Amino acid sequence: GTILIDLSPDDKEFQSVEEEMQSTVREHRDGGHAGGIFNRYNILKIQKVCNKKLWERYTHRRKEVSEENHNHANERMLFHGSPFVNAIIHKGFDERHAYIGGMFGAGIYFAENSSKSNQYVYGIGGGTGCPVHKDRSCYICHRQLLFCRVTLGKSFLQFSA
Amino acid sequence: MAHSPPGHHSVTGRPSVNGLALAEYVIYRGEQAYPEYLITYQIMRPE
Ligand SMILES: O=c1cc(-c2ccccc2)oc2ccccc12
Ligand SMILES: [Zn+2]
Repeated sequence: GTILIDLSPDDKEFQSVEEEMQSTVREHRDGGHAGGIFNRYNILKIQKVCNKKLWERYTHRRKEVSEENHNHANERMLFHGSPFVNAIIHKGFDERHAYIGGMFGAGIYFAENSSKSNQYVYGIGGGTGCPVHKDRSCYICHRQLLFCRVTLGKSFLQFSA
Repeated sequence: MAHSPPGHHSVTGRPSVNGLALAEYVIYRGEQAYPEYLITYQIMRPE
């Protein structure tokens, strides 16, 4: 049920998504081990993901959270990086996409820093890097991130090193 | 998959050492996220 619509680089929607990608890059405490050494990206394509069933799945739950939190979904746009991006865009997020060993328990993790999500694209800790060169810092191979609408509702605040 | 803390819908990982780190978030229900954009890209070697 999923279709992918390309955005033209001229579409202001392409431009605002690119700007969130680029402007939320940071340096990482691992010196680039997990995700590679870079200060910015070359954006090859941005596609709108359309799936009516998955969208209605999202908005149904959104209204439930909202109704439990004085009509405030507390909705954000956040990045997700995963080896399972293709299963995610076709079948939606579920338990198979959770980070069992995450610092806040076994859930589905999202980042404000694009460069944080980039560290997970080839797996946990960058896995063994790109399929073709086994290079966590590969400058050649094409990577994919998701920029996601996430309902946070009432969020438990965890201060954390 | 775990559960949200009782009375909450998500967890926020507030950065607490690295002053430049932004927040990270966790949801415990797949239906609380919709993947709006698929972005294809390369990281670039710094000059
Ligand atoms: O974008 C993120 C993606 C993942 C991830 C972890 C395990 C399996 C699949 C994806 O982990 C993160 C952890 C922190 C912040 C962002 C992310
Ligand atoms: Zn490669």
